[PDB]
Amino acid sequence: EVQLLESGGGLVQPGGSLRLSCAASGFTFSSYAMSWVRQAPGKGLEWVSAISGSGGSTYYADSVKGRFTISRDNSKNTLYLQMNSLRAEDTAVYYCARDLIHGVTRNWGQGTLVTVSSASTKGPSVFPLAPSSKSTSGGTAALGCLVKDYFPQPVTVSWNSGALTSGVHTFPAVLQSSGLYSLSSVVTVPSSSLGTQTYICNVNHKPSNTKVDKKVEPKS
Amino acid sequence: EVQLLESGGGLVQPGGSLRLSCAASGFTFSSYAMSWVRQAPGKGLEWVSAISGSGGSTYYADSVKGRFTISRDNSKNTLYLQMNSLRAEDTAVYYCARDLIHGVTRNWGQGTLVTVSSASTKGPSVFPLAPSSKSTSGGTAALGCLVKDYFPQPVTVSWNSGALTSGVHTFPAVLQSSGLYSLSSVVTVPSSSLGTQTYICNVNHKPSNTKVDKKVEPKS
Amino acid sequence: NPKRSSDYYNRSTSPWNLHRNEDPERYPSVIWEAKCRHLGCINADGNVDYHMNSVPIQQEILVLRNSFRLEKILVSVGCTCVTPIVH
Amino acid sequence: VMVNLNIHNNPKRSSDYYNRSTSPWNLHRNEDPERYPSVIWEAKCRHLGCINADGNVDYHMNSVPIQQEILVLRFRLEKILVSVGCTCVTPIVH
Amino acid sequence: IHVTIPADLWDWIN
Amino acid sequence: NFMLTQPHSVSESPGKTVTISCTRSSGSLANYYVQWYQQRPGSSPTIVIFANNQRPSGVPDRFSGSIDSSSNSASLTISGLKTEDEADYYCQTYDPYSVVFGGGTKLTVLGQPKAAPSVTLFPPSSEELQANKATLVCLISDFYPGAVTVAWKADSSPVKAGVETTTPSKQSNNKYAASSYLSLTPEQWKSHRSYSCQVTHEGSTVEKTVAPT
Amino acid sequence: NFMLTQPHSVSESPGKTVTISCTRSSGSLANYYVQWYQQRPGSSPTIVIFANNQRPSGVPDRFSGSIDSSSNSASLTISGLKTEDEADYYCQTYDPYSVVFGGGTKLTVLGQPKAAPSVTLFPPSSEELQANKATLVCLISDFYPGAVTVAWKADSSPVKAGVETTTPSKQSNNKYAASSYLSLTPEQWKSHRSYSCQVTHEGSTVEKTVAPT
Ligand SMILES: CNC(=O)[C@H]1Cc2ccc(cc2)NC(=O)[C@@H](NC(=O)c2ccnn2C)Cc2cc(ccc2Cl)-c2cccc(c2)CCC(=O)N1
Repeated sequence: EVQLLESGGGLVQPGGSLRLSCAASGFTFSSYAMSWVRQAPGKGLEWVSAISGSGGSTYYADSVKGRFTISRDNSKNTLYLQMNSLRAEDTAVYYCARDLIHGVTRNWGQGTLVTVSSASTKGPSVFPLAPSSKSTSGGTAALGCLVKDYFPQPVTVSWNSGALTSGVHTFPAVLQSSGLYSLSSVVTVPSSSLGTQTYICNVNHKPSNTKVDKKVEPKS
Repeated sequence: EVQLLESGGGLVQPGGSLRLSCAASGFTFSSYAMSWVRQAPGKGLEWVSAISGSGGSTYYADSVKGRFTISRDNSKNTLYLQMNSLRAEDTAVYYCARDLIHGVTRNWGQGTLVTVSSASTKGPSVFPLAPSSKSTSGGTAALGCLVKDYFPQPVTVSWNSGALTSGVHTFPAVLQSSGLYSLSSVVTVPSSSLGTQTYICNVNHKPSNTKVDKKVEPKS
Repeated sequence: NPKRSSDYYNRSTSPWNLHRNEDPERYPSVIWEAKCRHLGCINADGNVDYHMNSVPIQQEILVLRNSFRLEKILVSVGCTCVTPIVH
Repeated sequence: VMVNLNIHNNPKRSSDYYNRSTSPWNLHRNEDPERYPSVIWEAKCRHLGCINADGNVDYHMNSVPIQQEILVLRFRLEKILVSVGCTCVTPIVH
Repeated sequence: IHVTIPADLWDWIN
Repeated sequence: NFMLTQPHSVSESPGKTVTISCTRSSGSLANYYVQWYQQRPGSSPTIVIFANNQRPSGVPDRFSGSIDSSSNSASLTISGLKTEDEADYYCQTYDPYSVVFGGGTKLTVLGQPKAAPSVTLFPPSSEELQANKATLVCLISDFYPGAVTVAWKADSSPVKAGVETTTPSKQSNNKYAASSYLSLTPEQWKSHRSYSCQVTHEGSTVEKTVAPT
Repeated sequence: NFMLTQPHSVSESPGKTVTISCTRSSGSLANYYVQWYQQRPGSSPTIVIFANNQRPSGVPDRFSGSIDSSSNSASLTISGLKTEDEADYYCQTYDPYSVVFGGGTKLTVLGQPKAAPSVTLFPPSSEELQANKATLVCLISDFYPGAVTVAWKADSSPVKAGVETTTPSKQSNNKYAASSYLSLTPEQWKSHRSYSCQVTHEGSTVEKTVAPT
């Protein structure tokens, strides 16, 4: 199965540099042309750059000429994108893509978010959203975690180290006027499990190298 | 300039074997498919065999399957046709041909004559055809040489070692019921040159290594 | 094995198969050689087209054969598509 | 170990597929005095597309180099990748 | 042990 | 360079046939393959069509691609339209030097049932109060269509200061979610009898209330 | 396997356009390239057309090739027909295994001037008579058209036994030549008063006579 895994995203100051990587597997990497495509939040797809299978030919969008360099290491099955002189307009999710021929993309990676801003990194403050009689719906009860005031995106949330997936609802983040993000994640669980089962939300904020495991319990 | 030079043709008895060669020059031999095509006297062209540039693929006419083998030596720029179990019906001029792709011939060699017959090589007897009052009119005399009973073809005739070309007529050979060939060569000369100019016909039958220089003079 | 390094053998208009040529008295013992799958080339409609030919691309390579000798050998690396009309 | 050795006695001239291919190529000389062989001829595809039936560069297909891993002498035996020629690839496999 | 090598290779060594 | 023009939005009812066009500004469309991608909310794009009309395994037979050289446009046609076909669609092509995506088309499947929101309201946690902050969290989900009104009350009085509400976002089931946050000082939280989050959707309201201690 | 059918012969007048067709019996003609060759007497074939319609350098613009898929045939067209275009023409094509030539077409250019033959008759040489053999040699040259009748007489009696006559063939000057040989025993030669060779061309007969001693 074709797999494309991007890394290297995060916060960069305007005029700064960043190198993205894409690790490929499940295909003969050296015989495929590869591409980078980006997407700013709520906007369309924008082609960035392309490279031949051998790496002998490279192509760039006019918006990134001179500033970005695409390269590949065929012995490591890795595609790279070196970005210099970054500006706020470069803020986007960057996707790695496999091309059957120049311009015909067949597979996309999961993307890596690049934020270009002069605002500083801020790790989240995680608060428990405790279940109570007012969050109960008979046989089911809602509990959650409030992931407050972080920058940049993204944060990921799991419950009980991924052993709990049913009934999980992680809401999209709010962008506050301060430029910080906040989000909430709620899980619906059996009411009879409260004060019997431990519930922990696992919050990961890779941009601040911070991980928080917050225990959520009924208040008494 | 493309050059294809066939060799190896000659007289063979039925059941016999013969190997033809074709020496190529003026092109990158190993990158061309090659073929052999034959033509019996006064008949049409008949494809015999073909071989890919590498020599990895060979093709044969149904008439020659299991008896002939096409091969090539790319280091010597030579094409071969090994002909076993020959029969009378294989008698023909064999041409070497260069193909741009399988079945598209672009160049032909000069051909080599293959004669398959139970008849043996026979050198001709050469007789003078003396000028006389019956071979003379309007100031001209006809004189010649009769090249009788030779096998196989061909024979060549010149006059005065090639110094006499004007008025020369060498006729195509007759194929007799005995299976032997005969031909004549005649020259028309000024009647006043008789008994003043020497006239000699030079006959060569390479297949039997026969060279005859016959003096032709008026009879008295 | 070239199948694990490149899949052009399957994606080419002049596709090829890879055949193992074994020789214990030669180093390397195993040499993978390309053999064109078709006489023609695969056209725009997916059919074998005989207006063109699949041909092997051969490379002269040195090989080793108490006594040893360095010998020049010809090996097919892959196939290309040739036509009788040059533009 | 005791090696008791004994001394014994351009692709354009050998093959013209480079010019007749639907994915034609040029041959470039790669020179290195500190490497044996000193000169290595490498194929470089002439076009991104392939030459179609009408004689035009067609971008529905791509010319791609066929590379072979070869050992070279520099002493140290090193593995090097060389382009031998080009082939035509398409995004539709039949 | 004997190794038959061409003239072009020996010249390059020495 | 060149551009690809797509309609900003296309709409149709279930079981009907929809066509999304993609017009190339310069260069002959028929000289270069056209691809089509589907993009669901918060997901990577996936291939629907490649090389003008090739459908990969896993893509329903209902999706098909075609080209029109006369109009210099390509089209994506979806027959037997399903509610699960709602997503953004992008066309893509190239020239010898560049690769270009169209602006994308939002596909709406009409006639979908109205759905009331599920609302959950959480008061400030003890931990946040101890850190001299207070956030009320109003979580709204599974509503259809996307428009929603969120109002906050301190006792019975409307509150606008300190409120941050997300624009509704499309869920995997075609319904929408939103969240609203009310920031207070612990003093403001403790001085009122209650606070409420009032959610209005299609003329119906659900009000949740929380009280200190 | 398959066959290619061509007309055995075509005659046309100078300056006109001539068409030589080549019909393929089985397999689609349009799937394989068609070549055309010209063959002059005693010469190797030369290519006139390759790959259906490609004309090599040195081949006049008057020659052109075409294919007709509906009739499964190929054609060679010669415009502004010249006497130098007289030759045999062969079409050729192939399939994935075989290569096939048509039977060939003899092209005749009409309107060429009639030419009467020169006839020369030689009696047996002294050398041949001494070797107990006798051949009378009747040589016929520079005639046009090629049709010629040769008859032999011993005194006034027609003779058919011992006669061998060539089929006429073109000379370097584009006129025809032929020869006829009458084999006799020296006894048959010496017992008759004379022998004659009678040559008929275009309704006129020439007779040459020889006598022993
Ligand atoms: C799938 N692959 C395979 O089947 C074979 C295919 C092959 C076989 C042989 C070569 C290369 C490729 N040989 C050369 O490159 C020679 N050099 C040249 O010919 C040369 C240098 C510069 N220009 N040329 C033309 C040096 C040499 C090398 C080795 C043995 C002896 C010698 Cl004399 C050797 C040993 C171990 C491993 C390998 C090669 C590589 C992997 C393999 O098995 N690969």
